[PDB]
Amino acid sequence: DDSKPAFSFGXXXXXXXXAFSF
Amino acid sequence: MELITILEKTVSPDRLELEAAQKFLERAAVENLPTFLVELSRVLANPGNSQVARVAAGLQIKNSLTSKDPDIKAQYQQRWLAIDANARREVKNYVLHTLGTETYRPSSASQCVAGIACAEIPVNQWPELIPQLVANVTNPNSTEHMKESTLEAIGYICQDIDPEQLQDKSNEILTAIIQGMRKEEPSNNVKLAATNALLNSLEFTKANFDKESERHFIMQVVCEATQCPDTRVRVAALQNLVKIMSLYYQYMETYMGPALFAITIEAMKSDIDEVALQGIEFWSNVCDEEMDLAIEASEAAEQGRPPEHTSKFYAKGALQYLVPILTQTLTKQDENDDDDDWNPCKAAGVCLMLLATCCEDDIVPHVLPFIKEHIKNPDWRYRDAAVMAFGCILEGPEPSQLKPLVIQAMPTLIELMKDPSVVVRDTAAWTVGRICELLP
Repeated sequence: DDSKPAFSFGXXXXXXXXAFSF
Repeated sequence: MELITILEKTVSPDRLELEAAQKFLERAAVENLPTFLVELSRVLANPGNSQVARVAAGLQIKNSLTSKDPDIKAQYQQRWLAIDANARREVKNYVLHTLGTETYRPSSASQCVAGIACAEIPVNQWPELIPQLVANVTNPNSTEHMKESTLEAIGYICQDIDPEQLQDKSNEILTAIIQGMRKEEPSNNVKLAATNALLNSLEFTKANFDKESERHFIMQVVCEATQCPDTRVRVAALQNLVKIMSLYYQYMETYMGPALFAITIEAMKSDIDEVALQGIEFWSNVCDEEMDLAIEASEAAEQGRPPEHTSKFYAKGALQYLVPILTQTLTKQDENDDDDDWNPCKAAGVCLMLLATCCEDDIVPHVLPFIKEHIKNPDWRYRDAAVMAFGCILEGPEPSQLKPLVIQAMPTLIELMKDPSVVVRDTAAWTVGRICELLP
């Protein structure tokens, strides 16, 4: 197994759109 | 008598059995509480014990650390805080060990953890608890049962403890919670527990939603969870989408069109009530929001200044899609009564009414066609629908716009009052009872 990292909520970085995804 | 044995007699079918076990365990708590809490907590911890006993034990701990009655709850929490610290450290451990060592699904440990964290986190007497649990979820070598047991405990704490008491530890909890929801997470049992804890964590996560970066990530994980084939998840996933719509309307313009709209609309159409009910709930919240917004707007107009926040009139916009779906749901009415009973129908009614008071104007024209077409329908269901649909829009639209339609429909309406169907008869009574009370 080379299992997934982990997104950390804390220290991050806040004529058409590049909207949203799934 | 081993404790195991008495714990077991609390489920016995014999009424005497039940009695004994109950008084014996009641005196124990009031006469040997520290010891009692330790033994019990030891039972709960041993995988060698029966689901029955392990569970009974857990309950006895919960029932000694909390109540539904606020006055007793504090009393108990005080009674605990005043017990020997070691005894409470001993108990705090067996409990916390149990996580991940339970066969049965509803974790009997989770309740215990919350029931103590609720009395100790506020007086900083158990600072290891949060970082610990957070780890059980984030350690990759963690078993599924570990991650589930823990995510459930996080959820209960998030639910029974004041959100202010966790605002300083949001980030950690949010990470652990979102970890259990990632697409990559295998077990849906975990994905469920994680999504259920996220629902109670929205209150103290404001910081995170305000940061475009992070929020953008949360909506992804939530949205993808509404796809999970395990309905149980799909529901809780939408539950968050609803609660969010309420707390963060302003940030929604990014997700609304490219995803949320499609999700919630399909949602209102699934044959699965549990699901449909959530889709409906969603928009009913958009309305409450956009109405409060229109009011805030009407108030800033009388101050010569732009309003703080602004509506995007989503409801008014989805009106063409919502109405036909709602009116049709007024067809799926449960014959033998679900009187007050909340089903997709009763809800689709309340919703239509909310729409009417939220778009006093644009509503009437989308509903009317349905009313006219099915008011004289053979099927009592579609008929009742038309009758209900009409009575729904009677509040909100300008009186002047309604009066003509009322009068030109009063004939067939009053007649429906004595319609063969017993359901159309009550509905027709209500609609007429409204055409009065609302406009003489």
